[PDB]
Amino acid sequence: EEKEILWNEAKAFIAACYQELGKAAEVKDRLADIKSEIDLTGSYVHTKEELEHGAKMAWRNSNRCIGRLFWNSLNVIDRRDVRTKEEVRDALFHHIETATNNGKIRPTITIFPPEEKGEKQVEIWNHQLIRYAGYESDGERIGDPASCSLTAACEELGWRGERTDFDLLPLIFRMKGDEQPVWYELPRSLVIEVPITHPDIEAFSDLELKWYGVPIISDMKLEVGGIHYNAAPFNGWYMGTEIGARNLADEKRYDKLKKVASVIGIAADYNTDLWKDQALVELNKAVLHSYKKQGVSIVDHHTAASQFKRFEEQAEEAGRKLTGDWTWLIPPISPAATHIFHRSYDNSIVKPNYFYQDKPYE
Amino acid sequence: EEKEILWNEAKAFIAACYQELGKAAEVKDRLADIKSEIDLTGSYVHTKEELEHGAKMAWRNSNRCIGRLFWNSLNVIDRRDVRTKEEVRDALFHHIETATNNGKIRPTITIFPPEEKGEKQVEIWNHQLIRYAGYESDGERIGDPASCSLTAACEELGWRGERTDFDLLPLIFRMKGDEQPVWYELPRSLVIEVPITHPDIEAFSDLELKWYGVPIISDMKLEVGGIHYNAAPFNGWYMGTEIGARNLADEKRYDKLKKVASVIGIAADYNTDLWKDQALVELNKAVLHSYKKQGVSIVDHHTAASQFKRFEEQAEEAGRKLTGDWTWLIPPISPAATHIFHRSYDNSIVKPNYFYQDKPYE
Ligand code: HEM
Ligand code: HEM
Ligand SMILES: Nc1cccc(CNCc2cccc(OCc3ccc4ccc(N)nc4c3)c2)n1
Ligand SMILES: Nc1cccc(CNCc2cccc(OCc3ccc4ccc(N)nc4c3)c2)n1
Ligand SMILES: [Cl-]
Ligand SMILES: [Cl-]
Repeated sequence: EEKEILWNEAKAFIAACYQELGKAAEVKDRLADIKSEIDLTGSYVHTKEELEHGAKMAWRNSNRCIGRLFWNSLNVIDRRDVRTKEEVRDALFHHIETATNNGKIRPTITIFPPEEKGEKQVEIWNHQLIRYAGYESDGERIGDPASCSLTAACEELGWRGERTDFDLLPLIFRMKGDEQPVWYELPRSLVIEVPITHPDIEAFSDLELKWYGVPIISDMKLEVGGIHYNAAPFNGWYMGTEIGARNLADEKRYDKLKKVASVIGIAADYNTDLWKDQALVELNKAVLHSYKKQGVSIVDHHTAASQFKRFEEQAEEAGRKLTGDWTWLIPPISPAATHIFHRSYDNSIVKPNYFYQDKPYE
Repeated sequence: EEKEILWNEAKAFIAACYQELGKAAEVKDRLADIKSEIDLTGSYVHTKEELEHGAKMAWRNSNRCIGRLFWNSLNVIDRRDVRTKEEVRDALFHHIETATNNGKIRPTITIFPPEEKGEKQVEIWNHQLIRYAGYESDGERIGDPASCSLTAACEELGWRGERTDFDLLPLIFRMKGDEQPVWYELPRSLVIEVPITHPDIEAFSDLELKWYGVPIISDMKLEVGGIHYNAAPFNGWYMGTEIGARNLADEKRYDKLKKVASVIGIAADYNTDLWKDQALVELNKAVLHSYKKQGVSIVDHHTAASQFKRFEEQAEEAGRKLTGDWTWLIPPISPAATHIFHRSYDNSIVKPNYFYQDKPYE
């Protein structure tokens, strides 16, 4: 009766999907062909139209995402035809290149073959396609601590990092039938990076900070109508606070706040001086300034929250129930200066959606 | 069987309360006297010891409170003996004076007679004993908009505000048997106020901002062992962000951020400049600096979060389950710079506790 889950989800997804596309008359013929298809083969195949709209629905349903205003303009690349490692690798390369778009990031998702009967066809190990290695031994911490386990796994497979603070991890993924993943160094010409400078404080460049242009989340499962697309990397553009308030500020990541305090010329001695708060603002100002100056898409949390308010209004005008996760939608800098903080949201889980899945490493 | 709720709550409260006080042998005799007392009279009376510890438990159980480390040092004033308006008024005056303590705020609660059989003995109308009036007519907004309905109610009763931005509301409460509340002007010698200056920026005084020293929450119901103390005003000291990030910053309160931006010499034109963020930090620095300089107790959100971490550790060392409301415990300035943001909390409701109750006005 594992088959029955799939028939139930397909009924719910096709009905809602064809309704939004003005194809409601076709739902009944398409469901019959679907019902025959699972009886015979155990699964069914989405049309390009269903797959595209389902990926957009999944984004629209992501309770934790503040950028959902633009769900309908998601650029869906259908790569369910890939069978080899070189095709996986080149499709990932292509995703980076087309999503990057010389700095004007296009929200893009590349969709690989789904799980057949729980068996993955392609298993991506990267958390993001572009992200820095992290090392910790002999008391020395180098790079991004969030990447330490993946970096250790990559170096079991013959890869070796330069041990800078910004080593690019290679693409790492495993094919069905293979016992071990393969890895491929990223072509540096494809990866845009942004040096972090400050608009007013020339000494900020002494910190030698940088970040990559495009966050491409590559380890979540896209679930559309009972079909599990475990390999479906997607990207938007950064909200500035993700870099300035978390990646570069967490003690547990790059932990730069105390160095930021020094170069902006304030003491880091007393809690009552709010030096962490002041450093966070100047760092976050630097990130936004630096991405703008290089021509790489980014959004500040105020503009992002205004956009999300329009998403809330678009939802009701459309008759669609709104779902959201208050604890993730508030930004980590001045959350009470956004409207999100002052209302409530139903955190109900609606499908299609993106979901966590177990890491193939530890 | 309304009586049965009360017997059940008394069993749970007395058992837990006598256990913590090392009086576990006495629980059984005390419960018998209690059980006789409700059968005969319909209710029971707490000892000073039970009332004191129950008020402390209620504070320890307040999921939304970050200052719970100090729950056991709460100063409990037992005023269940009051019968007249003058005694209510003088006990409220006394609370202000003793909680203020010339600026070294003592966390204090004054406990008035409880509800008898749903009938309140004293009904306090103030949200806080000390707070500013708010006016809005003919497009003009004056004072604190949060106080507009209460201020309108006070002026129906013969009170008239000066229409400054910082009119002190009078004490306003109703006695059992009376159709209308009485009101009493606060003696200004009892109310400490703090002018807001900035440690570095002399022009900040041009804003002419101030706040009162002691927040004394006066409209919550203390529930201890089935006894409902609807009139039980309490105070701690402010966390700085309550004044700097909410009272003075909300568009919906004093809405000062745009004026703060001007006097600290930054433009308020572009979201990407993070001018709201920068103004929030300087305003919050000014509040902490001003309270310190005057000698009025206050805590910054970093120190407060460190204290709450000790509360978490004290809880487990004591074998007590910890409850908390993540959405209220994170501070509204740099929440991700505190440990609270990076963990989860069980928001379960445990009694004794403090609860909302309907306003007697609208
Ligand atoms: C267009 C620009 C986008 C922006 C600015 C944006 C912004 C964000 C932010 C700030 C978060 C929270 C991260 C944090 O709190 O640290 C988030 C979460 C999320 N976003 Fe978006 N997003 C965008 C596009 C997308 C796209 C294209 C998708 C997928 C198609 C997506 C799906 C999600 C999901 C699934 C989460 C939650 C992941 C998790 O629970 O860990 N977003 N988004
Ligand atoms: C000693 C200093 C204290 C500090 C610094 C403190 C801090 C706070 C803060 C910051 C809040 C949240 C307000 C907001 O998010 O805007 C809060 C909520 C609360 N505190 Fe405390 N607190 C203190 C003492 C007390 C005392 C003495 C009591 C009662 C005996 C108490 C009971 C509560 C309750 C019941 C709430 C939640 C009220 C609601 O839901 O609206 N606190 N506290
Ligand atoms: N807020 C909050 C609130 C509470 C806790 C956290 C944890 N916080 C760090 C974190 C951990 C894991 C994932 C993550 O993010 C994922 C993600 C997915 C898609 C995105 C698309 C665009 C974009 N710009 N970012 C995205 C981030 C964050 N965070
Ligand atoms: N965080 C958060 C998170 C979400 C929403 C809010 C709403 N926010 C404003 C607000 C409204 C009502 C009450 C309130 O506070 C009550 C209170 C009670 C006791 C205190 C004791 C000491 C102290 N220093 N403050 C206290 C405040 C806030 N807030
Ligand atoms: Cl990231
Ligand atoms: Cl307040």
